[PDB]
Amino acid sequence: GVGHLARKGTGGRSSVSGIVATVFGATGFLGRYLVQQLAKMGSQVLVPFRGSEDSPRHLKLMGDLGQVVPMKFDPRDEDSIKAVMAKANVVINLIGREYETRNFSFEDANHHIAEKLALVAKEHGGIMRYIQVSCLGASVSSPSRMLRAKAAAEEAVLNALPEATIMRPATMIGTEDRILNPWSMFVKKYGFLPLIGGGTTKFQPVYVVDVAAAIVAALKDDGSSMGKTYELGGPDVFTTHELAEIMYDMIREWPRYVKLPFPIAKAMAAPRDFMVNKVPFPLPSPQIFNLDQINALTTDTLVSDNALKFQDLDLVPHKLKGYPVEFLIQYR
Amino acid sequence: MDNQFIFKYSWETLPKKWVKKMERSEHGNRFDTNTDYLFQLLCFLKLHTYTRVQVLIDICGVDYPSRKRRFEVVYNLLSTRYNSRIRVQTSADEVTRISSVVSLFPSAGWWEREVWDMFGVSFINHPDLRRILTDYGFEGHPLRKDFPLSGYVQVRYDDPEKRVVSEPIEMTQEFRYFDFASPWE
Amino acid sequence: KRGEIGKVSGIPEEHLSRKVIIYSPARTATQSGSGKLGKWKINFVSTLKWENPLMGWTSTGDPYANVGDSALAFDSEEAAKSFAERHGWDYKVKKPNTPLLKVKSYSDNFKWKGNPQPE
Amino acid sequence: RNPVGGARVHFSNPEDAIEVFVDGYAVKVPKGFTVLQACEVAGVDIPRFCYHSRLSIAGNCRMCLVEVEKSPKPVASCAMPALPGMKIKTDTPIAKKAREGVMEFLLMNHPLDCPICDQGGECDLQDQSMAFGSDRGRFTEMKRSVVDKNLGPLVKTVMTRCIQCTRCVRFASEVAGVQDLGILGRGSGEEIGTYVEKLMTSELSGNVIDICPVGALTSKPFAFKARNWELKATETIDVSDAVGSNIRVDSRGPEVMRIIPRLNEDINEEWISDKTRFCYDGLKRQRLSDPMIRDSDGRFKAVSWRDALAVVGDIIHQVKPDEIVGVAGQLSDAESMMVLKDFVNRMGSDNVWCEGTAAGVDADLRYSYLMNTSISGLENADLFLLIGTQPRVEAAMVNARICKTVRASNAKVGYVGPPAEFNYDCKHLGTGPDTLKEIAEGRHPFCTALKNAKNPAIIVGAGLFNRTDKNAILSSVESIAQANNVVRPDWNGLNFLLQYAAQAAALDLGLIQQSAKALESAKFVYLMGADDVNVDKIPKDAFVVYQGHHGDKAVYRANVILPASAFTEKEGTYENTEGFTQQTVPAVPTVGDARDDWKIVRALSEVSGVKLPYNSIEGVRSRIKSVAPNLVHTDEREPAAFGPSLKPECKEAMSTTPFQTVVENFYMTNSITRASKIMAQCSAVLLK
Amino acid sequence: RSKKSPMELISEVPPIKVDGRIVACEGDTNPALGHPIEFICLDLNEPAICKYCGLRYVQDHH
Amino acid sequence: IGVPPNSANLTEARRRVFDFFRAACRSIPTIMDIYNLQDVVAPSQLRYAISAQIRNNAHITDPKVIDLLIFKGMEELTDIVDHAKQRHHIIGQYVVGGKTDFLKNFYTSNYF
Ligand SMILES: NC(=O)C1=CN([C@@H]2O[C@H](COP(=O)(O)OP(=O)(O)OC[C@H]3O[C@@H](n4cnc5c(N)ncnc54)[C@H](OP(=O)(O)O)[C@@H]3O)[C@@H](O)[C@H]2O)C=CC1
Ligand SMILES: CCCCCCCCCCCC(=O)SCCNC(=O)CCNC(=O)[C@H](O)C(C)(C)COP(=O)(O)O
Ligand code: SF4
Ligand code: SF4
Ligand code: FES
Ligand SMILES: [Zn+2]
Repeated sequence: GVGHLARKGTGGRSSVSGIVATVFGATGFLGRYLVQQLAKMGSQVLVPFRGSEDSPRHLKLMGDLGQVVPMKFDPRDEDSIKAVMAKANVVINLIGREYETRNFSFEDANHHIAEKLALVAKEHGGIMRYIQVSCLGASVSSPSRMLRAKAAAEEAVLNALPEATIMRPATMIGTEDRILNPWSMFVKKYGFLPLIGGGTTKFQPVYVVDVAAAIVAALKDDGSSMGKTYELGGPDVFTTHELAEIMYDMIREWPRYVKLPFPIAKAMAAPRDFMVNKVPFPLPSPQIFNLDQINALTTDTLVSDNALKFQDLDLVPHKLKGYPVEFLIQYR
Repeated sequence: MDNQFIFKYSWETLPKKWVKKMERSEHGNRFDTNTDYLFQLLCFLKLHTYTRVQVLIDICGVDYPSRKRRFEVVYNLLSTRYNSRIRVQTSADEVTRISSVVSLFPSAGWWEREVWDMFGVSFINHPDLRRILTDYGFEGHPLRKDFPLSGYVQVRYDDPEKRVVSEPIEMTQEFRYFDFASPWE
Repeated sequence: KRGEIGKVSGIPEEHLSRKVIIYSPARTATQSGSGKLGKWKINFVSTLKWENPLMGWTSTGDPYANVGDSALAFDSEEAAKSFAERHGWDYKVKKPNTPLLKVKSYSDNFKWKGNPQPE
Repeated sequence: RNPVGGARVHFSNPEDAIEVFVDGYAVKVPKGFTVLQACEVAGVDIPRFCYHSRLSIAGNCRMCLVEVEKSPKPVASCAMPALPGMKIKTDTPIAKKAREGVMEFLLMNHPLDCPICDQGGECDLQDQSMAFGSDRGRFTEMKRSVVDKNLGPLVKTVMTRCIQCTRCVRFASEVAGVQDLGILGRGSGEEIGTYVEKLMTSELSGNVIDICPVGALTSKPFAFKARNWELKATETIDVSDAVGSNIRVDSRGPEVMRIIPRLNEDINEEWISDKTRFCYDGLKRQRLSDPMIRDSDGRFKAVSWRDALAVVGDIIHQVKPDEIVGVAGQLSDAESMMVLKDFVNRMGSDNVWCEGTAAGVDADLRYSYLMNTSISGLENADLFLLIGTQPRVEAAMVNARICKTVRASNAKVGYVGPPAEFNYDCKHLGTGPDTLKEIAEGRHPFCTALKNAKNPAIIVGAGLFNRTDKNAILSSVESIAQANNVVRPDWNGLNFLLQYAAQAAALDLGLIQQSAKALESAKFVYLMGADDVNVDKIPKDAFVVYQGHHGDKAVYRANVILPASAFTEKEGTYENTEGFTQQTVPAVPTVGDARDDWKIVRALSEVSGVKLPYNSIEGVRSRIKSVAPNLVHTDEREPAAFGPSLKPECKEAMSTTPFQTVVENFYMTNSITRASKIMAQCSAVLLK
Repeated sequence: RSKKSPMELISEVPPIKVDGRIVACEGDTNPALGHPIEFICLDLNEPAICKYCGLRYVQDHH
Repeated sequence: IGVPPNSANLTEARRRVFDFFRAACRSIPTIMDIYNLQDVVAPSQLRYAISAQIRNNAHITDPKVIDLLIFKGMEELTDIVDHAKQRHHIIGQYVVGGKTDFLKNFYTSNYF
């Protein structure tokens, strides 16, 4: 699958790599880093967005001039997706949602959109590399509804395009993550950090920059990545307790844990589940008490011992104890 | 008072071992002296009754890469009492420390700091000799002839790093040098 | 090479190990004037340029892209050699090619061919 | 003070040296110099329009008028001989008033088209008008005009800007040797032209663009492309032929705009050929830029460097050591040839050679493949014997200097070879080997002139080396050289003229073919830019690797394509026909993912499990120093050491087949010109 | 008529008839608002083109 | 205070080098507080960094060049003592840190 890169510079901002990528859902957490690392090599990035035109505003700084071109699109409409995908030798999918909106359910936002993006790339032959980003715990048997949709999108993408790599990272940590920041916000607002499982479940936090660099390396491979499913995980197997301890270490506050068994937190997150319908379609999104996340935090999520990892791409993840979590000094 | 009078007076009154080059013209009466006699000459020219030069207009450096003593330091002086201007020049290379005149002229401090920033010439007994114009942590002296016009580093905002960062320079359109020199000059 | 001035100058270490050519540019073939001669220049061999894929402009990432042509000029070979020696640049010197004044006279246009030889 | 432009005055004797006062300064000049030359020695540069140091004197423009004490009227310094005790004055009011008079006359019928003139920022007329001219024009009447005429696909002609200096006519009559241009008419209506509709067919015809001081004669391919101030000038050399002319490559960014000559009194002498001048067009067409390997169906897919090197290194280990053949190209530099020779030698093979003269030539003594008489030394010869060579198409500058010697010293030229066209008078002695036997035995009328010549010059061609009777011919030539004295301690006359830029370096480095039937019994052929070889000889089972910068017939048969950089993109050493080593300077960046030849060969060595001690360009030159130590001592005039006496006696028999022509199309010789667009319209209308 | 390039537009203007052997082209009715004066020799059969304007001039009678 | 007069021998240059090194070492506690370097770097790794810079600049034998180097180092130290430079700058300069080199460079680009 060689032919998707042609270096025409010094590998700087004004250099020219022969990559023209369309990054769907780049206005979120991972997109802000993936687009930045794509633009640094001189790759033109098309950023399709929906809604307000201020959402992709921060991505214009990453390219030199015209390297980043935001374009409006509608997931429901199909000709818009084809229009925003025409000039693209690479397509990267980052579209996904962890809570449920009445406009877009768990299956719609995680599976159907991925199906449409894979199909449109199929008819529009010419995308040399296609990347779809699921979640590490993606499995059909997973109690969480989001993970099952991501898994189904995995088989859908692999069936619609056997050359599509599926990078499958774990919980991300960064300046704008949705795990460490809500914890600090809750601590500064209520004084205690609730534990939906008593700080027992084990998971593998990964730095978002490491995941973006992994996607970049998968793009700039020797052709081994094609039709593979990497499992991007951090170096240390933390837990909900030890990560909260690091967060208290950074935020500089005396620890105060309120243990909460799974049933009580499940019933406390239940009200939003059956109140998605109301006079307004929008409703305040969950912060730490997402029912889907609580169900996902019942089975330990670790990188498979017999699956591809960071070291199979010649990358070493950052140790999530110093620089990765230095953003927490803003609450200090 | 005049270039014809100042030249003849300074020829006689000044010690001969100080000045080694005296041009008298309409562009300006210049005195070229060794760097170890600059302070002595400028103190004499600030206190003598008939050469009351009490204003230091500016201190500039000139870069001559073809000379052994690369840098030329020029002291433009003004005498308000006699309505005359005197220019005093010295020469120094990149690793010689010339004497500072802040003791005589308090205004010499910022000009000497600018000369050190722009050319790399250090001044002995200067109360504080630090860069005054270039950015903090600037490496290199821009006003040298061997320093590239656009420099070596460039500044941009790094969103993942959440700060303004410095990167090696990479121009989208390079500076086009046009050679207009004529062979019949 | 005693590149001490290069170390106390501010040039980054990467650009202090460049290989330069000290040469005297020659007279252009389209003009007969000899005014732009006798000056020596340092050629940094800066060729890494490409094309901007937005407007076709010439982009570069080399600071010494035009210094030796715009500002850095010397009056003799010794001055340029000393400059390169103090800045720690590996240099090679190209001696200029100079014309040789031969004897030319207007009467040579009109020269006897010789007695008609029936050879 | 120093002479203008660092001009070197050669005093034959101290006795014959008159004294003149250019501006009150004592100046010593030989008897024979003119007032202009004496002023040039004294640092004063006189204005000139019609005077050229390589052309005959013709005092037309009257711009170099100076004041002489014992003269009632100003004298033309270009033509006035210098006399002892003469006091010249250049900066007097008389000389000035003369100069602003002449400039006013010259700028009277000149068209007001500086902005559209291609000589805009490089015109002698306006540069001298600013300096030595006046400020205001007194002319208001109607100007004259002339129609423009077609002189071919190379010279664009706008004759309204002609100042009638007749430098083009003098060049065509004296240097080019093709009298087709002249001054037609009388008075202000006189015009430069061919009268009849004909095109400039001389190989040195493009040099009229430079000698023209105005924009009357300009390059047609380089029309309106750019101005001179936009161009970066790189002083590089030629690789088109084995002369190695000094050129000056002008570029605007990553592409080359034009090539103009550069002064070298010993090689080209201010002139370059039409193949040199307009070869820059092919450097941007059909350029290989990506590694490519054939597919099962038979198409080239673009592949990365790592995989192509892996494929070639995997296939190189499956062939027998004597099955490996490496062929260098004509544009190859010495470092890449040394790297290729080392690589092939370590693999167990000894079949390394160059495109052209590589049939088994003995490069054992270095006088047998070099111009043992320097090119500039050909000006002292009295008789040229061109044995089976056509310098007009092979080495155009050597032909130019031969024409100079013939028209100035009245030398005699005897030619033995196939019928051809010469720009100087030549006697057709014969057309084959039998003529050499006739010359050797004697009684031939040309032998009388040969033995009655003080400095004879025999010039054998490189084409005499692919024949089966090569040793017999080289022995007959040496017998002629010995019997009729041409090789003496005070004068060496035996010369061999090469055609390719890489032949001299290849012969110095020992790149000589061992087996004649080596490319028929091969299995891995590494064509290092060698597309001038007939690929049909290569067996169909051979794995052919083509490492070059341009696509030709060798590409259609190669299995792996490794892109390379051109001569304007790398530092390489090339050796002349006379043994003079010069270096090219990079001017433009390499296009695409192409690498230097020596880098590609060394990387292939590393991938093929063969270690090469050197890893940089300086490491290669140290290795060369142990093989041909004169290829690293660049810009040195080292003469030959031994003579033809060392060669063993070789009693072969000369064949009867007449000599052949090696160059059929002068504009289609190397791969760069073969890919150029200018050389097509030049080989379609200029060749007959 | 933006589809017509300036080349096609200047290729449609009929050549100007001039009685003499030479014509001076200034480019506009007001000399100061045109291009530098250009003297064109009408001694051929094809129309003679101004190198500034692109206007073509042809000899009228002879 | 004032810039010291230019040295006359190598012994004075060595004395100035040692004085500057001692001043920089005494400046270490201030940097660990002005910038949050407490849980970042050991108080000796930086000291080793200054020692390494002094040691790889230790082939100079010209007293004037040594004095200029000391002056530039003192200027850098004074700038770092103030809040002039950004935090990551010192962490980007002051932290201590397989087939063939030629073949990797060849795979990278033609311009070595
Ligand atoms: N901890 C984490 O963040 C983890 C993330 N992942 C996966 O990584 C991917 C991206 O990471 P992240 O950046 O955190 O995801 P974000 O939710 O932070 O960003 C979501 C992106 O998807 C777009 N999007 C969401 N729903 C829709 C929709 N219905 N139609 C169109 N666009 C939509 C958003 O656009 P808008 O903002 O305009 O809606 C936004 O650009 C997601 O798929 C996520 O599941 C995997 C494991 C853990
Ligand atoms: C955060 C702090 C900011 C500032 C940090 C410092 C930044 C600048 C670092 C200093 C830069 C320099 O090169 S300034 C110091 C450079 N000067 C020298 O190296 C003198 C030559 N060296 C020698 O003479 C000997 O090797 C010697 C090493 C003395 C010992 O060995 P001995 O005695 O056996 O002889
Ligand atoms: S030849 Fe010279 S003076 Fe005449 S138009 Fe051209 S640039 Fe102007
Ligand atoms: S065409 Fe050029 S070289 Fe020839 S006579 Fe006219 S001005 Fe002179
Ligand atoms: S140069 Fe002498 S008259 Fe023209
Ligand atoms: Zn007009």
